[PDB]
Amino acid sequence: MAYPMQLGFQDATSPIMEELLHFHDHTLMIVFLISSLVLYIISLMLTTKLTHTSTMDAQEVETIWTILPAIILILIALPSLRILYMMDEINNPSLTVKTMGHQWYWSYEYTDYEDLSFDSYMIPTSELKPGELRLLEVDNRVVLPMEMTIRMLVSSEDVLHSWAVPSLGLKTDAIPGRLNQTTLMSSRPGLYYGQCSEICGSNHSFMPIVLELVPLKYFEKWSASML
Amino acid sequence: HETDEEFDARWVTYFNKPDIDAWELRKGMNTLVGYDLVPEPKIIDAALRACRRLNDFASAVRILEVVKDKAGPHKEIYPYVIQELRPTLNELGISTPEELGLDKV
Amino acid sequence: FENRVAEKQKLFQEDNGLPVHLKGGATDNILYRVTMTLCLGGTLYSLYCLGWASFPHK
Amino acid sequence: HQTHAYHMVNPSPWPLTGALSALLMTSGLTMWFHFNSMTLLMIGLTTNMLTMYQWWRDVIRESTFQGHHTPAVQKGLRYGMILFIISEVLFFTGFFWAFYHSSLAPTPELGGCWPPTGIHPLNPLEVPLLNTSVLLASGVSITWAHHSLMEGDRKHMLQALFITITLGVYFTLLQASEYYEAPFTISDGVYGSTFFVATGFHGLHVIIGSTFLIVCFFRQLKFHFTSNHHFGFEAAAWYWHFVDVVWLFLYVSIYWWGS
Amino acid sequence: ASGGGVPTDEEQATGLEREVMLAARKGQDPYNILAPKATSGTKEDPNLVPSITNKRIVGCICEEDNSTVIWFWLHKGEAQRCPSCGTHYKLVPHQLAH
Amino acid sequence: HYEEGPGKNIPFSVENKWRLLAMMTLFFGSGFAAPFFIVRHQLLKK
Amino acid sequence: MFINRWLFSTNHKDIGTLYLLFGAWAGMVGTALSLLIRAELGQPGTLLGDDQIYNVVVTAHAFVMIFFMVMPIMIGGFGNWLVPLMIGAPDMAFPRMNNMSFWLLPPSFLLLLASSMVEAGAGTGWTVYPPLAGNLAHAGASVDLTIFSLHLAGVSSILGAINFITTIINMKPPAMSQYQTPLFVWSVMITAVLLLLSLPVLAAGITMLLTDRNLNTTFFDPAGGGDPILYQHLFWFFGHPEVYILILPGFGMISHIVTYYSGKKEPFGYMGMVWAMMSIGFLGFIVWAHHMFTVGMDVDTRAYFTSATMIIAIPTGVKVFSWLATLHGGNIKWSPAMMWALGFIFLFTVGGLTGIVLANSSLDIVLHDTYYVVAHFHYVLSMGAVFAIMGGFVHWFPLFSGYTLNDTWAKIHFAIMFVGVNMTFFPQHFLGLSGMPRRYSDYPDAYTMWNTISSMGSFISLTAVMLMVFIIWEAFASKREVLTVDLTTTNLEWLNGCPPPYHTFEEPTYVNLK
Amino acid sequence: ASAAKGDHGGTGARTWRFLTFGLALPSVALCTLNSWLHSGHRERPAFIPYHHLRIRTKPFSWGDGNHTFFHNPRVNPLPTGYEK
Ligand SMILES: CCCCCCCCCCCCCCCCCC(=O)OCC(COC(=O)CCCCCCCCCCCCCCCCC)OC(=O)CCCCCCCCCCCCCCCCC
Ligand code: HEA
Ligand code: HEA
Ligand SMILES: CCCCC/C=C\C/C=C\C/C=C\C/C=C\CCCC(=O)O[C@H](COC(=O)CCCCCCCCCCCCCCCCC)COP(=O)(O)OCCN
Ligand SMILES: CCCCC/C=C/C/C=C/CCCCCCCC(=O)O[C@H](COC(=O)CCCCCCCCCCCCCCC)COP(=O)(O)OCC[N+](C)(C)C
Ligand SMILES: CCCCCC/C=C/CCCCCCCCCC(=O)O[C@H](COC(=O)CCCCCCCCCCCCCCC)COP(=O)(O)OC[C@@H](O)CO
Ligand SMILES: CCCCCC/C=C/CCCCCCCCCC(=O)O[C@H](COC(=O)CCCCCCCCCCCCCCC)COP(=O)(O)OC[C@@H](O)CO
Ligand SMILES: CCCCCC/C=C\CCCCCCCCCC(=O)O[C@H](COC(=O)CCCCCCCCCCCCCCC)COP(=O)(O)OC[C@@H](O)CO
Ligand SMILES: CCCCCCCCCCO[C@@H]1O[C@H](CO)[C@@H](O[C@H]2O[C@H](CO)[C@@H](O)[C@H](O)[C@H]2O)[C@H](O)[C@H]1O
Ligand SMILES: CCCCCCCCCCO[C@@H]1O[C@H](CO)[C@@H](O[C@H]2O[C@H](CO)[C@@H](O)[C@H](O)[C@H]2O)[C@H](O)[C@H]1O
Ligand SMILES: C[C@H](CCC(=O)O)[C@H]1CC[C@H]2[C@@H]3[C@H](O)C[C@@H]4C[C@H](O)CC[C@]4(C)[C@H]3C[C@H](O)[C@]12C
Ligand SMILES: C[C@H](CCC(=O)O)[C@H]1CC[C@H]2[C@@H]3[C@H](O)C[C@@H]4C[C@H](O)CC[C@]4(C)[C@H]3C[C@H](O)[C@]12C
Ligand SMILES: C[C@H](CCC(=O)O)[C@H]1CC[C@H]2[C@@H]3[C@H](O)C[C@@H]4C[C@H](O)CC[C@]4(C)[C@H]3C[C@H](O)[C@]12C
Ligand code: CUA
Ligand SMILES: [Cu+2]
Ligand SMILES: [Mg+2]
Ligand code: NA
Ligand code: NA
Ligand SMILES: [Zn+2]
Repeated sequence: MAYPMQLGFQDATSPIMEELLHFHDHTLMIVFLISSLVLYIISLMLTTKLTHTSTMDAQEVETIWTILPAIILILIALPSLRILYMMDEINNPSLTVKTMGHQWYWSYEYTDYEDLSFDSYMIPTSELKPGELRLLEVDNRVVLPMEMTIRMLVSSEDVLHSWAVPSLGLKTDAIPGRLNQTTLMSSRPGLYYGQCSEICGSNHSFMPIVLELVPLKYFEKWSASML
Repeated sequence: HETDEEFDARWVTYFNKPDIDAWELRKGMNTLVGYDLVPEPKIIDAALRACRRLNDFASAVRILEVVKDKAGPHKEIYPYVIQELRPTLNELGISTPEELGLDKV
Repeated sequence: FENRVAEKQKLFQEDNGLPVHLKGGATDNILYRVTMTLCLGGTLYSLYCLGWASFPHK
Repeated sequence: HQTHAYHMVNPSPWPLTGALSALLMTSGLTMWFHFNSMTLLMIGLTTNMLTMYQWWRDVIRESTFQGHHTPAVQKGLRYGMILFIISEVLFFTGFFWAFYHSSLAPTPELGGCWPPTGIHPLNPLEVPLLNTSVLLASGVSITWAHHSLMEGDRKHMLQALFITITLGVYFTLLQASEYYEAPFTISDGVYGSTFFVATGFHGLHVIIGSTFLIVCFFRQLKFHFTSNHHFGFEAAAWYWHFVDVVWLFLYVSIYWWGS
Repeated sequence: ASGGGVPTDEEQATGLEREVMLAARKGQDPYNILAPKATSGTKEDPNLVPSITNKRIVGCICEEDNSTVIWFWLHKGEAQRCPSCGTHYKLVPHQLAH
Repeated sequence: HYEEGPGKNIPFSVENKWRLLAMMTLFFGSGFAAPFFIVRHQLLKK
Repeated sequence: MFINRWLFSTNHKDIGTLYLLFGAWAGMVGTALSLLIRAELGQPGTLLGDDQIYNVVVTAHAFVMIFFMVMPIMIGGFGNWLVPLMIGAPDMAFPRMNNMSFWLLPPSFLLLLASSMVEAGAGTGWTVYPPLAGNLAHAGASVDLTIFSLHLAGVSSILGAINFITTIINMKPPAMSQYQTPLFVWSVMITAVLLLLSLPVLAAGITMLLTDRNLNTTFFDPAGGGDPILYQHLFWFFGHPEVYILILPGFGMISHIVTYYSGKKEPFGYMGMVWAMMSIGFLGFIVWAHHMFTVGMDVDTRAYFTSATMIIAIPTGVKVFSWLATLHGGNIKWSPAMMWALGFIFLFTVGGLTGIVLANSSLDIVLHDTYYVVAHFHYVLSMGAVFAIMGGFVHWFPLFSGYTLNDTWAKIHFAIMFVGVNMTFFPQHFLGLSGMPRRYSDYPDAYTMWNTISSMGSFISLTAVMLMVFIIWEAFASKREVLTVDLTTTNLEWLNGCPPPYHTFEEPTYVNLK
Repeated sequence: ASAAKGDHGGTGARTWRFLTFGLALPSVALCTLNSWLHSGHRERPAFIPYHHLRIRTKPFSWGDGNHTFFHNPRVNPLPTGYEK
């Protein structure tokens, strides 16, 4: 989850989110350098009494400021696309979970073997147990096995929603009539939080996602206790 | 393009035209100060002498000001120019902007 | 039919200071007043309807 | 007094009455869809027709009767009409896009096929083919009208333009009968939606185009056009060829490929 | 197999359209439809700028394909020079009628 | 013809600066106030 | 006379003034909406109501700022005032149709205000996506009034585009080629081509939404075989060109301002600036799906749109460096307009660069629908489009009015605004990176500090807006009448005095061909 | 290209009238004949209340709300089937 005064991404919980952090670091360095160079050159143009106001020839210098940005774009696009394609890589999941958005809560279906389903509602601030998080807790968490490749299928039963978990690098829109797929893999146990990410009406702000990542044996015990 | 020598000569020739008129004097100085250079003393010399043929003392003073101005922070250009122009300044009776106090606010 | 364009050219070039939309004569003023009356009255009416629709009506 | 060739237009009320007519038609549609009343909409339609009538009347006054359409002014109006037709092409492009989007990827609600289960399309070799011959034929007859006008031939210009209008009306009546006879409706899913909204906007443009040709016909009867100066006729022919080309794309896309 | 009955411009054009048509027939350009051809632009051979009044704006394109146009008011009387490149212009006032 | 020149090419008067201040205040203030009153209307409805 | 002049106008300057007044009033509306947004978010919890009333405010804020403030000011106001003057033309090609482009906008705005007064408003986002915007989740007239509002605004801009293209191509002096027209005129022509091609597609899309809501069509409704994602494609096919429409006239004014206050007769690299604007306009049509990287498109499609979006940085960077090269060697005049333009160059660059971060579909998974996007587009809009507008307004106000502003007050105004916008939007990068969604009326507690700072920044900008109104009052109150303006030899629009006569170029300029 | 014929010796009104009467209107006459033959009412198909057809998310703004604008009783069933 985010923490007070945070500046950057939530800590990466999946290998792909780590890839994105390293890619963002690379790209932000370029953003800082270019923005700073422009600021510097502005100050450089503005701080001399020397003048040159006759016609200036532009051809030579425009090679520089077309080829250099073209190279920089390629040095961004190359790692960007590599990550894009590694996200799409065939992975062979061991478990499929569906989630359906609604106004305003999520439901989950685990139907690989048993027909398990349930709803998942935000805890109202007035019902929070002490130390629990305002607008983020849910009554029924998405219990999931850690260190395993999971297929999440996302759809909606009414308007658009979007199913997001920032520390895993996940955001998949929830569109009625459409079954969108993404892959989920947590390197660690714990609780991982997200929020509905497509404006869906009155309580868009108040239909969060909470994953609960536990060892496989514990996941299996949980599934079995749902029978 | 033209060398420094060719550029200087064309400008000396321009200002030395005997019947240069007031419009041409101004067009020449105003064009010249658009380049990335402080004009050579031989160019200034010819322009000051054009001022004299045009009985225009004030523009002679102005030309000295714009030479100083074009040097920006390079403070030893103007004293060198004035050093090189000193005979002409004397011959023609041109007072410098400093000598006229026009360098003070 | 016969070609009466010259008569209309004379009519519409007459130096009477009228703007082109009134230069046809009195029928133009009529048609204009009808048009503008319906537009302004309809607009007022549309404002009244907004007023109506802006509140719950039992 | 000017020494350029351009047209300084008299101050005019019609921009304002046209803008207000748009307010009345849209608030009118709102009142019709949601508050069960046609009153505002009827007012807006009336003021729209009055606005268009008086505005284009004035353009006729300014040009045929007052001489303000110099070659420069006419060149501007040529550009303006072409640009206007371009914007209309892109409008139709949006409805073709919707048509191909739905028909190339038919969803499970349809039966996962196209046409959808339960949809029985018109035969494109029947009235839709006749319609195609009608509009292609009118493109031939309007071209005859255009050459007759340029050659100074009043009688044959009128005959050819009358034939063109008659074919446009025939298309419109054929399409009205096909609408009534169609066994599917605008509410029959995305098949009905794309079919009636795309051909319906096309039908409206046929009516607009025919109306424009009819204006030209009566202006021709009144000797407004010269053999060299007749931009209202040129613009209505370009618009008519646009309507004919949109039909051909509809026919191949929705009626033929889409059946 | 044909016929007539369509007015020509010569018969029916009116107003400014007709003025432009008639002037074009005489090879005159009172309504500034054409770009004038420049002279050498020297003081002896200045560009001659017609005007219905006593001053008119001139735009001077100093070298071919310059994208920058230099604009100035040209006044009646002694020829003036383009501020950028010095080419001379002289106003020739005249009524519109030729 | 119409009036020309500074203060004459505008649909509002600048003849009196205090009358002008009132006009500009009603003009810009009405635009700035409207959303506050619309929000009030919606909160008051139900 | 008053009605003839101001309701029946056929004059490009008077219609430009009407557009500037309209857009200034719309700017007040849109500022108020922005303050309500930031008041809701200024402390954790709920201030006004739930997300519905909140997102009616968000939705209205965006439509007012884009359709009633930026486009009427840039294209309707500066375009109509300046374009005919800059090419020596006596008016626009269609001076009467020009007046209907203006008069369609008060009805358009009226329809938008009606949508927010009836039922519970259109709390849809300015994107108006179904099914939330459809007749089950937004039953009643609000969304339909919003659609009609856009129809009228669209017709206004399509006809204005036809007018500008025709005027610019057809009404230059006969000797002037297109490569001798000023960059602002280029920027308006290219903007007009983008409007001409993009607005009809939006009109098609929102008409289909209208018929899905009222005529039982199912273009966007899976129950009939329709697809909510088709609406998104049609909307963004217009909506990405739309942001270049929002900035291109600003690029053109920046070019003129930077040239003028550098003391130069011409911008650096003129043909390069024309190339860059035409390239941006063209590329602006083939990138729209970077607004849809999380909807579930195929990976190859995401790869294409990533790559094509980033290409635009190259012509845009040419313009940035060419503005810098225009400053180079200048005798710089530190006027208030110059300050706005210099702030534009830097702040637009920052926003453009975070645009390039977002172009990466992989990283955009995490950044989409967060405040990182909000930060990107308010740097290019609140500190790019608006800064160009303010710089153009301060620079040309003496031409339009005949009166000078107080430069010291205008510099104060710039300084306040500069602090306010950066305090408002810079912390929104942190909020986005750390995961705060868009279109939220309240946020988990961790996000409090930056939302607090951002809301405080929005009040500083309000103080600048109030000050602007006072500054305009003071100029009309004091009536310092313009005498002389420098650089008229390369700024034709000034050469008929301030304000220019009602009719200008009755006798056209003389330009020969040689 | 692909057809035949073969004028283009000089385009004019006479040629376009020749095309109008000799090719275009005969085409229309032939297609009118063809259409006049394959007319005649087909048997209507059994009603099946498919959920992707006869959509009603809001009543139509005319009539009883449940009839399309050019409703044909013979061939357009209501959501509940053909009328009497
Ligand atoms: C840029 C627009 C002008 C903005 C003006 C306001 C902002 C100041 C300029 C800002 C000073 C310039 C340097 C950026 C500072 C960002 C702080 C940071 O550590 O960034 C961290 C990252 C994420 O990084 C991490 O994973 C955290 C690891 C390190 C954390 C260490 C903890 C303590 C560090 C203390 C930093 C506190 C910062 C609080 C900052 C609170 C801000 C209100 O966040 C981000 O990406 C946010 C960036 C969004 C992309 C836009 C960059 C464009 C501006 C660059 C040119 C400025 C020129 C000077 C500026 C010239 C002005 C004329
Ligand atoms: C003026 C308005 C404007 C402009 C000009 C732009 C310009 C750009 N925008 Fe953006 N954008 C918006 C307004 C604008 N945008 C709006 C309103 C939205 C949100 C819509 C909504 O959802 O409501 C949005 C959303 C948006 C998104 C979707 C993000 C998401 O929803 O998840 C993306 C993604 O690619 C994007 C990218 C860009 C890029 C790459 C540019 C480029 O054109 C920027 C190019 C400029 C530069 C790169 C800087 C100058 C260059 C140099 C100094 C050269 C050197 C640089 C390099 C080598 C990189 N924009
Ligand atoms: C041009 C466009 C524009 C501009 C200028 C602004 C200006 C501002 N916007 Fe805007 N905003 C949008 C376009 C714009 N915004 C869009 C498209 C959205 C997304 C909508 C959606 O999600 O659907 C958005 C969303 C948005 C949000 C996110 C809401 C959410 O996700 O819940 C926020 C939150 O802080 C915000 C705040 C502000 C603030 C504080 C300003 C302030 O900086 C404003 C301060 C004042 C001014 C900049 C001056 C106003 C101008 C004038 C007075 C003109 C004067 C006239 C003359 C000189 C002639 N905006
Ligand atoms: C040649 C014959 C056809 C001629 C054209 C007929 C009318 C078309 C008019 C315009 C088309 C525009 C709106 C399209 C709406 C649908 C009309 C489609 C054409 C039509 O008429 O479709 C009919 C439905 O009409 C209906 O719903 C009701 C239609 C009446 C209400 C229309 C209200 C909507 C208006 C929206 C206008 C938006 C304009 C946007 C312009 C923006 C520009 C930038 C089909 O009849 P049916 O009974 O369902 O099936 C037949 C079964 N026997
Ligand atoms: C992410 C990407 C980042 C990219 C950053 C790129 C930075 C690029 C910077 C490099 C610029 C190098 C340009 C060099 C051109 C110099 C030509 C010249 O030097 O100027 C002259 C011609 O100028 C002329 O038309 C032209 C005169 C000089 C103007 C040349 C272009 C000016 C460029 C200004 C750039 C400002 C900053 C831009 C943004 C980085 C030739 O001068 P000479 O003394 O020989 O004779 C003249 C004097 N006599 C009289 C004594 C003969
Ligand atoms: C049952 C009935 C329903 C009717 C519904 C209403 C719809 C009908 C609108 C039909 C359009 C009629 C347009 C008539 C224009 C007449 C004015 C005209 O044609 O004006 C001509 C100029 O053209 C010009 O402005 C060119 C003007 C161009 C006009 C183009 C109009 C297209 C309008 C489409 C509008 C809706 C678009 C659809 C949106 C969904 C005048 O110049 P000339 O012809 O050279 O004459 C001069 C010579 O005489 C001199 O020798
Ligand atoms: C100017 C033109 C105006 C328009 C006139 C109408 C023209 C129509 C051309 C349509 C061609 C595409 C039709 C595709 C539809 C599928 C047909 C198909 O796929 O048919 C196959 C051959 O297709 C084929 O189109 C072969 C396709 C090529 C055939 C070309 C025939 C006409 C050629 C004219 C060329 C003129 C020159 C053009 C250049 C200017 C044959 O196999 P089936 O018939 O399946 O039989 C199997 C069953 O019996 C049992 O299971
Ligand atoms: C849901 C409903 C929403 C919309 C409601 C309707 C909104 C608008 C109400 C419109 C009423 C239109 C009234 C008639 C307008 C005639 C305009 C016209 O004809 O404009 C002409 C120029 O545009 C030209 O040619 C070429 C262009 C002609 C345009 C004709 C009008 C089209 C209006 C709608 C177009 C919509 C866009 C279509 C594509 C999506 C003439 O220009 P003027 O400046 O007048 O004169 C110049 C003089 O020299 C003439 O002698
Ligand atoms: C001068 C320029 C133009 C200005 C025109 C001003 C027009 C004012 C007419 C007012 O008449 C109203 O019409 C409503 C509709 O418009 C009626 O609602 C009625 O309309 C429906 C449809 O016919 C019925 O369903 C309802 O029973 C019924 O409330 C209502 O009774 C009546 O007060
Ligand atoms: C400023 C420019 C804005 C232009 C935008 C349009 C805004 C118009 C909003 C009007 O809002 C209404 O004001 C009434 C005020 O009279 C309120 O009535 C309320 O207040 C009344 C007066 O105190 C009571 O008598 C009523 O019972 C009570 O419902 C009503 O709820 C509210 O909808
Ligand atoms: C050829 C054309 C116009 C030149 C003129 O007639 O003045 C010029 C103007 C801008 C130029 C382009 C821009 O300067 C941007 C690019 C610069 C690179 O150095 C070459 C390709 C590049 C894409 C240029 C190609 C070409 O020289 C362009 C397109
Ligand atoms: C009246 C006019 C004669 C030319 C003239 O007025 O001098 C003639 C010439 C062409 C005639 C029209 C054309 O022949 C085309 C049409 C022929 C049909 O019989 C219907 C009337 C129709 C529309 C004719 C009406 C009328 O007899 C027209 C209009
Ligand atoms: C997004 C749009 C389809 C919208 C639709 O669903 O309605 C589609 C239609 C054609 C597509 C393009 C064409 O298939 C050609 C290219 C194919 C590549 O694999 C991706 C890029 C590529 C350029 C495609 C991008 C995108 O998927 C496009 C542009
Ligand atoms: Cu569900 Cu937002
Ligand atoms: Cu975009
Ligand atoms: Mg989204
Ligand atoms: Na013709
Ligand atoms: Na809040
Ligand atoms: Zn010159």
